[PDB]
Amino acid sequence: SNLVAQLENEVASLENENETLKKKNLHKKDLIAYLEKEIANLRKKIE
Amino acid sequence: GSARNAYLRKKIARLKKDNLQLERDEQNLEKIIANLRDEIARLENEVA
Repeated sequence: SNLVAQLENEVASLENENETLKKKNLHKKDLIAYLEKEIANLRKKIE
Repeated sequence: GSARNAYLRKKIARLKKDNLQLERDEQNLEKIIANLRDEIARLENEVA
């Protein structure tokens, strides 16, 4: 009872940490698309 | 009603595995970023 309570806490703690780390990644993914659009338009210059 | 413990156990394990992957995903995304940033620095130097 007190045990299931802690276990369910743990599940929720881990979900939060992961959900944020997943967001930080999704953002690095937006960043990448950004640098790639940069390179594409830098290259359009010479070529 | 129980095997509730069992479900909680397995789910927690999956979540821990999920974190070790998100961690691997983060460092690789960082390696990809620094390389694109390096590539843009060369390009900017070539064009300039």
